[PDB]
Amino acid sequence: GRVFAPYSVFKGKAALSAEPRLPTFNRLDSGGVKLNRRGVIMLTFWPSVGERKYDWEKRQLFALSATEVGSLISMGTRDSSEFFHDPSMLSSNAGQVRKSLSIKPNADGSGYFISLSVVNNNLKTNDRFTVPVTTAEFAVMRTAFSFALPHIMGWDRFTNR
Amino acid sequence: GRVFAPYSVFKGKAALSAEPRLPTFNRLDSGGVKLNRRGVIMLTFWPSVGERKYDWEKRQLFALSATEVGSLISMGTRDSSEFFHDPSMLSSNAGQVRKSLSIKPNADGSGYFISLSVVNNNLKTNDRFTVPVTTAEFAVMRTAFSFALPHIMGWDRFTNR
Amino acid sequence: GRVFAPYSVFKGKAALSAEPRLPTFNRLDSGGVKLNRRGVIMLTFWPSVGERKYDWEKRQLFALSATEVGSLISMGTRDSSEFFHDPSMLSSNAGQVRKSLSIKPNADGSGYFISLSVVNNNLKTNDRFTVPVTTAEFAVMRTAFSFALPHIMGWDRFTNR
Amino acid sequence: GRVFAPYSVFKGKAALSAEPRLPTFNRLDSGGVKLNRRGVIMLTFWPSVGERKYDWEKRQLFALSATEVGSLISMGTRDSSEFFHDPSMLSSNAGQVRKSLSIKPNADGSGYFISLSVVNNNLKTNDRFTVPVTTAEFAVMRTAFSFALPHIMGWDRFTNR
Amino acid sequence: GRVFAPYSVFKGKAALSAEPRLPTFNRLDSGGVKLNRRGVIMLTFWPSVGERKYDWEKRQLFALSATEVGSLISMGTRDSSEFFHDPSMLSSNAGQVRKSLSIKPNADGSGYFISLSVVNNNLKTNDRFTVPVTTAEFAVMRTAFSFALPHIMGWDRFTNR
Amino acid sequence: GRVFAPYSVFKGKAALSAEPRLPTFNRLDSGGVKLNRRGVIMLTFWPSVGERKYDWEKRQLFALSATEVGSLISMGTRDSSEFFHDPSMLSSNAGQVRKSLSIKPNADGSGYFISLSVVNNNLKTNDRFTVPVTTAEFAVMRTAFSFALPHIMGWDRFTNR
Amino acid sequence: GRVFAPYSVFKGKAALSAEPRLPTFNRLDSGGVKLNRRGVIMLTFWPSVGERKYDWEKRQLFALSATEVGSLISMGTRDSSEFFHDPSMLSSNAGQVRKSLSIKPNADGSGYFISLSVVNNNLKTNDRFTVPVTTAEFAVMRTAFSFALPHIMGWDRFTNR
DNA sequence: TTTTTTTTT
DNA sequence: TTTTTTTTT
DNA sequence: TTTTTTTTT
DNA sequence: TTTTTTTTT
DNA sequence: TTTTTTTTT
DNA sequence: TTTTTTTTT
DNA sequence: TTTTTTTTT
DNA sequence: TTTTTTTTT
DNA sequence: TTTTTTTTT
Repeated sequence: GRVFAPYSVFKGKAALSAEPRLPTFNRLDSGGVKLNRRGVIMLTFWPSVGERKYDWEKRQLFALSATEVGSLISMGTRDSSEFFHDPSMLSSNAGQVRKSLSIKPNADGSGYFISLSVVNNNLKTNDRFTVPVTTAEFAVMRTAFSFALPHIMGWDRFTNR
Repeated sequence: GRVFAPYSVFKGKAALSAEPRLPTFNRLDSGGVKLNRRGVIMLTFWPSVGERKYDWEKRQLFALSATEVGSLISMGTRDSSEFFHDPSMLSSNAGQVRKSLSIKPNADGSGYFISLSVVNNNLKTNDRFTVPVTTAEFAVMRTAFSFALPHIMGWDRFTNR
Repeated sequence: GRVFAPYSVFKGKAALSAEPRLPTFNRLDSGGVKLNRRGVIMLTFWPSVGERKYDWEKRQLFALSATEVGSLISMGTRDSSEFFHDPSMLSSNAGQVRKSLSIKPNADGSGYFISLSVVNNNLKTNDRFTVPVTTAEFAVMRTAFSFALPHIMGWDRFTNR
Repeated sequence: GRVFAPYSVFKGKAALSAEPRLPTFNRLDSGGVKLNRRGVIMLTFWPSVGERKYDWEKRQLFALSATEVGSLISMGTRDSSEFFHDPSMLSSNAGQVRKSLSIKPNADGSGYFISLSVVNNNLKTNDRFTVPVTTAEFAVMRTAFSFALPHIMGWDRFTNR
Repeated sequence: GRVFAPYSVFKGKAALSAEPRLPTFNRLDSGGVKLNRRGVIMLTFWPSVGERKYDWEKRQLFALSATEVGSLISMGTRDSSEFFHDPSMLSSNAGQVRKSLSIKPNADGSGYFISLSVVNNNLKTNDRFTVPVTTAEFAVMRTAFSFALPHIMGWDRFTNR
Repeated sequence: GRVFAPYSVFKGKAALSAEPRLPTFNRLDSGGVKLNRRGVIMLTFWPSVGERKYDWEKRQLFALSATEVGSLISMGTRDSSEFFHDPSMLSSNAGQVRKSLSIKPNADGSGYFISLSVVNNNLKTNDRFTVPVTTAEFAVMRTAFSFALPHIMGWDRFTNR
Repeated sequence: GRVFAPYSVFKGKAALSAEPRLPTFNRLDSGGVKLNRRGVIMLTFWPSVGERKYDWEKRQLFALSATEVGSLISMGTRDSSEFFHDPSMLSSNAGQVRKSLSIKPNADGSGYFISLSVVNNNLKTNDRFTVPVTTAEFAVMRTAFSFALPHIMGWDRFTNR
């Protein structure tokens, strides 16, 4: 059964949520099990409409791979990273939509800015949601993501009894 | 005529406002003018009741003297100060109410916490309002307070024509 | 009466101008005066068409709040800031136009780049004007903005006689 | 006769190519020769469609001037530069298309990211090709560009016999 | 009309007061105005007789020139200055009275000592009043003196409307 | 009416004086006011003829723009600047007279040398007046110039009531 | 045949151009070739008359020897050089005209100022053209001059086939 | 007497 | 509502 | 003999 | 127009 | 007993 | 809705 | 396809 | 044209 | 009571 227990941060202009998507497995004829579709850590961004209210209709998604998760948890206070995703990569609609996720430290050292940029060349849209994340909040993510990393890789299937 | 143009900061648990109170002068018989009651920079604190709404009924006040203003504008990024006021000093009700205003830097260096503590021994109350103030916001105060300092001292009366 | 005395910087690809917009006050029935609409420091950008000539028709505006002004005047040589504005915030047309103003130091240390980016999702436009600002020019702004800060806050109404 | 000997770098999401465009000269009536159209170092970017295959149809160009070449070859390991070009500068169609070329070091120090951004306000397109360039690859460019610089300036015409 | 709004510091053995003396102007026949007698910042010292009471009869004065004011406001935490005045300079009674004003930091760094020495060779007197001035108090002076400097120079007459 | 309240420094070989020239405004038909001719800070130099007497007949002038003023007030102890002016710039007599104003620190750190050089190719003259300026004196200028900067820009017209 | 492919920099008050002058050779009777008149790198300066227009009539020239070229290309970011030339050296008109070429870094480190001073004691003229040169522009010169150095020395005649 | 010029209301 | 008080004109 | 391959003219 | 000059083949 | 609240499935 | 793909059992 | 333009021979 | 909003007199 | 003085309009 589905599970919905997102870690969410709500700020001035936008909201950020993160939750794991487990890998899917295929039961081999040989009897064993073979990992099929890889797990990710899914990030959802959406804007604040009005006052302390948020427009879930206008959300944008970004799926962190295991490797991108490893990059986030291994970041220093002063480090920054940027990932670039094509939702329709290798499909017919490649090149049309372009997503970039950036994690930059703020000048104070009091945390990071996490922003998703989405440029759609089909719909002629250019969205950008930015969310400030404290040292404490990013500590929660690093710890939660670290906990989740072995699961999205499916290594939690390697358990004694 | 009265003027109400406060600089205010609204945060999670409380609001902070600041505005100058000009000095009062007494017109000498000799003809000149003599400064009477000294100006201050008045600070008002009040708590947030409910969500992004604030209880003006529960406000507490603290009046910065010229000297206390000079201490605020001359503070370094890393410095902190604390002032201790008795509203009814030298009156019959002295010792009953005790106010302390503290300005402490936050660990990040991203600003300060400005808190007013009010201990009333008559009403058996103990209030405390704390407000986080960014580097930018405190820059506004230092600049606005510096502008205001000569006025609360009444030195703006020393003007050529 | 209206006053037009902008401080302007004209460079290769664009022009930058800055001038204060005073606060508006409402005359209370009580007799006093209450600050209504807040002052800003208005920034105007516009591109250079042809040679040393500029297209005023294509100007874009950005209004610095008191707090954003405090952030500009308190910047170090090596510091950078970025502000993000929605012209139609909280109105029906929110989310449609998105403005970002960035102040970044140049590598030499000889000043800053001040750029306004405007992304309009209604008109499908994406404008960007950048202006190089020397140490001397930014010194003029910091001094002029500092002078103006108490006025846009309306604290120049707190004057003895 | 035309010569096609580009130095090219092929990476995950895009390809980068560079080659010199010689200056054109006009034979004076006086007898001598006068440099007419200036040489450049032409950069071509294009995206990877499918797997290790690239869509030459979707290429974007950027022409480095002598001065921009001088800026590239004089860059330190830790330095970064950004150039901003209007293809139709001073023509009727100015302002419509806007190209920015950035060279930023990567965090490791193992090279640079070289990206071309193209914003077209006529066709409502927003393209961005980024290519990672190792220390060795950028060494090739600096050396090749340095070799080429005197030629695109036409100084290779000043030769004894 | 005369204005009396001194900034005063009261300490153990003596009191210190400071206030601006505006410049006097002469109305030219040509129509304009010509600055006549220069402004100063007047310092008054007087001793404490008895307990927390001060002998205004025994006061001594020292008039800071614009230049001496500039020296005070530009002092570092660790700096010290000394000024030497002859009240009857260039008059018949020159050499008779000799005043020296010293500003020395205290060992702690918690401020300065400001002392006036007056040696009168006519009356055979040798007075010395010293006043401890905190960092906050000297911050008030620097800010108040800086505000006043343009006025004692008469530059506040150069105003648009 | 005209105002003459210069800040002047008199030294061994020459005298230096500085005073603001306000901007001139044009009353729009629209009703408002438009800044016309820009303000400056005017510097006058003249030589000492005889002993402690100065030849006002031989004075030379130099007009600091707002930007040049910003450069002076933002100078470090160790910094130096040089400005180059053509009095008859863009007029028929351009190129004939050439003025250079230099501010260099002296070796001791006890101030600056401020010199005006005037080379006139019409009259075949080459004048040079140098004036030593202490830390205190230059503090007066920085403070006075900073006070004056908003006025020569005409920003003192942006005042609430 | 003559070749005209100068590298030129156009700035506010003056223009700077540089191009190589090859050495002249004398064909020995012995059969070989003997270098006669030495090559230089010729610098031309000329002033800007009007707006972004330059007075080629008023140009002044300065010829860099091989050794002076070696000094320019071996300069550090922080270094400065000055060369002093007599156009009519050893001729009858020696001493009459005096040219000095200076290369000084600007305070920011963003490049250099390159100025030619020409003092003519026959015509009683004193010219001075200064041109700001960025790091990139001076990189072009160093690279172009380095390329040209062997040619002005005539070492490009030592070639295998 | 003064380095100018670029965009409005 | 506000920490006061000390010295004149 | 040589590490190849990816995009044109 | 250009700082020259010093030693050969 | 516990600081809440903001967006779905 | 989600950047894919490469090697088995 | 390419950011231009300013001064000669 | 301009990022708003929160508390009085 | 106050350190002055030097150059105009």
